[PDB]
Amino acid sequence: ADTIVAVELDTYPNTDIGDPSYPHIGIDIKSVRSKKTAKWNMQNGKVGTAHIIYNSVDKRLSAVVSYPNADSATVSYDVDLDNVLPEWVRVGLSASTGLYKETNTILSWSFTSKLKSNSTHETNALHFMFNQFSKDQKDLILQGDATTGTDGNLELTRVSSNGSPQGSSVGRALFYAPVHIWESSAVVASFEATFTFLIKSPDSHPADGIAFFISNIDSSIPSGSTGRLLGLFPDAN
Amino acid sequence: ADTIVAVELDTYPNTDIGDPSYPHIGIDIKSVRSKKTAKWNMQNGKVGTAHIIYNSVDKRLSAVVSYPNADSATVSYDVDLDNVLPEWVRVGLSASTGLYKETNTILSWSFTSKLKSNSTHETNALHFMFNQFSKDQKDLILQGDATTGTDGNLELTRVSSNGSPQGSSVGRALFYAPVHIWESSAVVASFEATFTFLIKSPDSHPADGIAFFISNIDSSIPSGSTGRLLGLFPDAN
Amino acid sequence: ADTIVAVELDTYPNTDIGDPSYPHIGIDIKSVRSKKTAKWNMQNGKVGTAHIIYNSVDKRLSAVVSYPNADSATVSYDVDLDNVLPEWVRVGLSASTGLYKETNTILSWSFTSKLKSNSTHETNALHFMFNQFSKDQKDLILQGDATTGTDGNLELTRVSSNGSPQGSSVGRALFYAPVHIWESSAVVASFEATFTFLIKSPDSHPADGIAFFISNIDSSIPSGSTGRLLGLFPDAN
Amino acid sequence: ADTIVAVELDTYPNTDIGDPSYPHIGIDIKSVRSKKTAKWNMQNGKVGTAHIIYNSVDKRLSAVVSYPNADSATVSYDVDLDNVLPEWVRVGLSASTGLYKETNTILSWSFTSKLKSNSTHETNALHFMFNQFSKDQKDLILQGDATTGTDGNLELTRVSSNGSPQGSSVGRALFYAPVHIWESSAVVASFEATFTFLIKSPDSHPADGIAFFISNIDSSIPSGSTGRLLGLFPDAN
Ligand SMILES: [Ca+2]
Ligand SMILES: [Ca+2]
Ligand SMILES: [Ca+2]
Ligand SMILES: [Ca+2]
Ligand SMILES: [Cl-]
Ligand SMILES: [Cl-]
Ligand SMILES: [Cl-]
Ligand SMILES: [Cl-]
Ligand SMILES: [Cl-]
Ligand SMILES: [Cl-]
Ligand SMILES: [Cl-]
Ligand SMILES: [Cl-]
Ligand SMILES: [Mn+2]
Ligand SMILES: [Mn+2]
Ligand SMILES: [Mn+2]
Ligand SMILES: [Mn+2]
Ligand code: NA
Ligand code: NA
Ligand code: NA
Ligand code: NA
Repeated sequence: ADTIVAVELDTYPNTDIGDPSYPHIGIDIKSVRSKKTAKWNMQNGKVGTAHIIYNSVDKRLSAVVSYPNADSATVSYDVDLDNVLPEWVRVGLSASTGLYKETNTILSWSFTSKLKSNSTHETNALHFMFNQFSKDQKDLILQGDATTGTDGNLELTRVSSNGSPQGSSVGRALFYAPVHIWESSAVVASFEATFTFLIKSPDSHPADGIAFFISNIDSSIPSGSTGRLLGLFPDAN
Repeated sequence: ADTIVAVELDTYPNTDIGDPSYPHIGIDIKSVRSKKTAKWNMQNGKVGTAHIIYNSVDKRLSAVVSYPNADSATVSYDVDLDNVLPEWVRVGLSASTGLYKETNTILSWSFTSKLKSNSTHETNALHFMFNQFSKDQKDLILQGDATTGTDGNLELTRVSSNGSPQGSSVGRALFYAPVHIWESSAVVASFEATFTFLIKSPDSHPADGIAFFISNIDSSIPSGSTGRLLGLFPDAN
Repeated sequence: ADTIVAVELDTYPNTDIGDPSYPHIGIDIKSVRSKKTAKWNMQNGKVGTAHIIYNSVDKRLSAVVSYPNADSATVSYDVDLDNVLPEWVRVGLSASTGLYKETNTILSWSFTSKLKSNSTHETNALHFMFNQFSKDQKDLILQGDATTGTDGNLELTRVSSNGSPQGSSVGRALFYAPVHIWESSAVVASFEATFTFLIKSPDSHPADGIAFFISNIDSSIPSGSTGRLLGLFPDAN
Repeated sequence: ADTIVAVELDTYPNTDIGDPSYPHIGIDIKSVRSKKTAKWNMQNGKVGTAHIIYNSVDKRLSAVVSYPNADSATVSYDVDLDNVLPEWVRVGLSASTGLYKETNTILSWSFTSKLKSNSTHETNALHFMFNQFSKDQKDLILQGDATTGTDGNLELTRVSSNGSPQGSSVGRALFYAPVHIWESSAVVASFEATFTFLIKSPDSHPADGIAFFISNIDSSIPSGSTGRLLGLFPDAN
């Protein structure tokens, strides 16, 4: 199986797998059963922004999600990712629907990783920023139902031509290049990601959510990972 | 009195004010008596690099110092700087000598502060990077004995024309513009600084050290802050 | 008198000072009579974005202005700014109204200047980015009628509480720190600026425009520089 | 055949293919016979730095090369790269030796490409920075004789364990991800690259040089491109 570290924006409460009884943001370390969660007052049909941060000195994976005119939600978990993830990874976004559904539209996505060594010329960095997505976005690996280019956006899950989200959908987008997240000479290592999203559902109960994730380089959508599994995990263990 | 948050590279052990019995790096919150320290294997005459990091989600002020071919030293302290510092600050470097002495030469200095709001256009930022210093560096406020331009460097404390550091010296350099470190709409705030330095002494016992500091905007060198007080504090309380 | 280099977004045609008979963008080198102009299909009440670019290798000052869903306008002028501007400058935004009027609202403003030397550690940089403006924006020098904080924006010229722009207004905002634009060791020097703006008028004929400008450090609004002079020049010479 | 745009640091004068009678820097558009050249006072065994710049408004490909304590060399050529290169490219470094030889050592390499659209959220960017190279640098495609990790450097051409450069060698390194260099909505597009290099030869006549290049995504070393062809071209046409 793949190795997954993720921040979930979980829109549907599956209480038998540890979700609280409301939409929430969570830190997922190798399991869909979040290590830490916080209540998320998700707004159907509104554009929100998520920020994810981590550094090797503090060893705390943190996330903040907000909408204009609203308070933020935040969640943090103390974890040494050097002990979870391999030295080289890919980074991505994932989303799913199940018997309940929503659009999982990404309007923008940025990422920066840095490794500062003890040499006088210390800094290695990777940065990418998408504020629009082309019909042929060659620097993204699209998996499952994910598509790019419709209204300049990344649609992680299936949407019909009239905007209607489809159930039982899963899709991911990964940046094309492998990312160096640990190095033997690095004295400070850090990563951050930001994405803006539009989750809209014609229903009172949207599902299932969007995640930012970091994985082994050859990661692929696990079998049967629609719905509550967010395209990230093969089961709910 | 001024309000000071600082990371000290303390080259001389003053044990009656809480210094350990060796050169060390420390986190100073409104006092020269560091809240946290770590042993620092300072290398007389070698160019080193210091990194300082903080963000408002984790509320941990951390620093790493290293030399090429050597292990790093690191120190961290949990502190909500929103409860210490004002909303607007200046940032700077400070150094001192006393009856023992050293050069306090800065070869480069960079700083980045960011405030990300809950608006869709979220980011405010300030960044500066000096890899050399002019004889007339108009975007730096020089205090005390600090000078710029000699060999393209910033000399925080007095050095003679032949390279000899002078005792009983104190000097600081602050970036000209005020820096916005907290804002009511910010959902993520962060700062980082890096500087490279050359501390050299003709003596077996160098003193007193270099600090990166954040202060009220009108901060000035306190009276009698040579030596163990690092140009930062009026006393050892 | 001050020394001014500016890119003008000129909303009102003053044909006796060389304006074409339509709104236009122009490169102004020490005179309001632009050295080069291009037609600008200004859209009353819509948010637009302007980009300004220059580097010391190509010695060409260029600007691009656009609105969503519209083609851009662009203008360029070959000029060695080393022969116009001093070594240290301030950078700013300026706007005016006269007997005709408009809002001159700035929603965001960013700037980056770089000096790369022939040393192995080559880069000096200054960068600032405002995507919102506080009621007390301490890193901006506000001149004339300019204010910050209303709806998080920078209003360069006077607007009443109900949104009504006032005539005979002039105002500027300059970044607090001096900016190093030329240095003897620099092998590549460059600057860029971007700003987003909302020019709205209740009238069919808005006036007078907005400019991004670079000036001597002590620059101030010239006397009688309302209207066609854009807050930049004391006369139309 | 591949499509190549390159900046050459040409260490050996091949006068029958248009080289001047000295080491030189050149702009190569689809041919090793540079469209523009400038004299380059190459220093055997010294670390130098090259900068390459281009933007879609000015349509001028420019390069600057320097060593510490020395004047720079610069070359520029007016060319609309939209008419040369495809929309998506890869970027890389190339070097060669022939019957004359040199080390072609890369100590650092950075690249930034930006596409700014007419949307209010305008910016797309890719940036990478290597100040060291790992024995397994997964985000680089190494071609021919190129290797990474020896002393933390990228060796484009073959070097023995004792530092001796080998003749008849060719090697390239390309960034793993495709790069978007033109887009239909982009109102400003730009790229820049910097690399630091050490060319050393035990001989009075080093050869053949190093190039920064942009190519079709599937570019590969052409047959027989050792020596004067710099790993870039299949012939001298
Ligand atoms: Ca769930
Ligand atoms: Ca001490
Ligand atoms: Ca006019
Ligand atoms: Ca040649
Ligand atoms: Cl939210
Ligand atoms: Cl529900
Ligand atoms: Cl150290
Ligand atoms: Cl001692
Ligand atoms: Cl426009
Ligand atoms: Cl008119
Ligand atoms: Cl050179
Ligand atoms: Cl020769
Ligand atoms: Mn959950
Ligand atoms: Mn101490
Ligand atoms: Mn005009
Ligand atoms: Mn040549
Ligand atoms: Na939403
Ligand atoms: Na030292
Ligand atoms: Na407008
Ligand atoms: Na060389």
